[PDB]
Amino acid sequence: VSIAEAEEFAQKLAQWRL
Amino acid sequence: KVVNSRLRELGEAPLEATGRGRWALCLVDGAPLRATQSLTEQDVYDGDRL
Amino acid sequence: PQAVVVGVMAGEGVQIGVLLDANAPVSVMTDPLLKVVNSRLRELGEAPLEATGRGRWALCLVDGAPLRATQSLTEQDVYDGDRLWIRFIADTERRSQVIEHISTAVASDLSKRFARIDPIVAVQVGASMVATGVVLATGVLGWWRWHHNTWLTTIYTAVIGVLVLAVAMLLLMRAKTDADRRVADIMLMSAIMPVTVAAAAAPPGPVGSPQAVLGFGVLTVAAALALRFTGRRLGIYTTIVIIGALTMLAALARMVAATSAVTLLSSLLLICVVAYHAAPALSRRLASSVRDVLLQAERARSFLSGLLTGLGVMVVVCMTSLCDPHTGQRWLPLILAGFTSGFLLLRGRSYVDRWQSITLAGTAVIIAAAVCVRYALELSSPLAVSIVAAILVLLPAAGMAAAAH
Repeated sequence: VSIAEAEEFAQKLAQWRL
Repeated sequence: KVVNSRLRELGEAPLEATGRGRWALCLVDGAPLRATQSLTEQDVYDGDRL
Repeated sequence: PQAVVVGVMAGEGVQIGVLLDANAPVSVMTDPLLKVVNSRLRELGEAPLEATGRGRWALCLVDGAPLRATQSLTEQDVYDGDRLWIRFIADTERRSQVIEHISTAVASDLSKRFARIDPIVAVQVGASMVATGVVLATGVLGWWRWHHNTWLTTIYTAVIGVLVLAVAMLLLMRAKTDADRRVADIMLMSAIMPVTVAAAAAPPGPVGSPQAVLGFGVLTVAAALALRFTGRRLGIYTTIVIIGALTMLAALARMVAATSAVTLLSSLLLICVVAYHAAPALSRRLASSVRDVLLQAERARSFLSGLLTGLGVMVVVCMTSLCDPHTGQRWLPLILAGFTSGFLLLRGRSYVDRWQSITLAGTAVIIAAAVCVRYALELSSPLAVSIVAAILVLLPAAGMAAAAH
C-alpha cells in the first residue's frame, strides 16, 4: 500500500475508541 | 493565518480571492458549516476532512 | 476553475447535485461523499448505502467504469454539468483450480465456455429450413409459368399457401413466449410469397403487364394486413409495402399506356426524391405514464429504418435502369447519377441513428459502383475495363481515406 492509502485507512481508524 | 503560514513554508501561494464575500469551512460538496454552532454539535470527529 | 458542479448517483437511484473540488485527487473525496449521500437519504427517510462482505467503495462514470483513484478531477475529462456514480465493487480474490490429466481437463473447460445445442434452437432451425424450402418450390413453379400457360402453377401454389398459412395461424393463437413467436413469425413471413405468385399466375395468355398488376397488389395488401393484425416485425413488412405499392402504380400505367420506360423510371425517381424529404414526417404520423413515451420512440425508429431502406432499393433499381453507355447524351444520366449520389451522401449524415445513417451512406456507394460495372461489361474494351477497375477501387478507398485521415 502507498502512503496515501495508509493514511486513508489510518484516518478511518482514528475515528474510533474503546 | 496558520494555513497561509504553512503554505508559504511548502512554497505554495497563500489563499487569496477577489470580490465581496468571506472565508469559511466547507464540506466536500461545497456546503458551508454553521457559523454559530460547535463542531461537537455538528457531525465532526477525529480524522474527518474539511 | 477551483470547483465544478456535477450530479452524483447513489443507491437505488437518487441523483444529487454537488459542487466538487476540481483539483484534489478523487480518492480523497469518496469517503466524505458517502457520508453526505447517506445523511440526505436518512433525512429523506430512505435506506442508506451499505457494504456486503469484502469489497470497496469507488466513484465511477454513469457507464460504471471507475475513475483512477490517484488522478485529479481536472486531469480527467470531467466538466461542469456532467454526472458520476458512487458504487460498491466486491472482492475478486479466490483460489486457483487445477486439473492435470489432459482428457478430463479438456472436457471440463470446454463445457463451461460454450453453448451446446438444445430443443429450443432445434425448432427455430426446423422453421428456417421449411421457409427456405417453400420459396424454392414456388421458384420452380414460377419458372414453369414464365414459359407455359396452364392452370398448374396457380392451382398447385394456392394449396401450398393455404396450408402454410393454416399452420402459422394455429401457431399464433397458441404462442406464449418470444421463442414461440419467432417460430410462428418465420412461418407467416413465408406464406406471403406463394400467395403472391399464385394470384399473378392466374390471368391467361403470355405473362407481362396484366399479370404483374395482381401480384404487386396482393403483395402490398397481404404485407400491410399482416402488420396490422400482428403488430411485430414492422421493418420487413413495411419495406415490402413500399416497393409493392410503388411497383403497382408503375405496372398499372404501363398496362394502360406508357410512351417509354424512361418516363416511368423518372417518375419513380421523382416520387422517391420527395419521399426521402417527407420520410421522418411519415414515420411520425404512422407511429404507468412513462410507458407511453418508450413504446412510441422505438415504433417511429422501426418505421423510419424500413422506409429509408425501401426507397434505397427503388432508386438503385431505377437509376441503374436510367443510365446507359450507348443511348443518346450518355453524359446526361451519368451527371444526374452524380447529383443524386451527392444529395444522398450529404443528407445521410443529418439522421441521428447508426443504421439509418449507415444504410443511407451505403446506398450511395452501390449506385456509383453499379454504373461503373455497367460501363465495363457493355461497351467493353481493354482500356474501358482498366479504367473502370481503377475508378472502382480508388472510389471506396478515397471514401475511407477521407474518414481515416
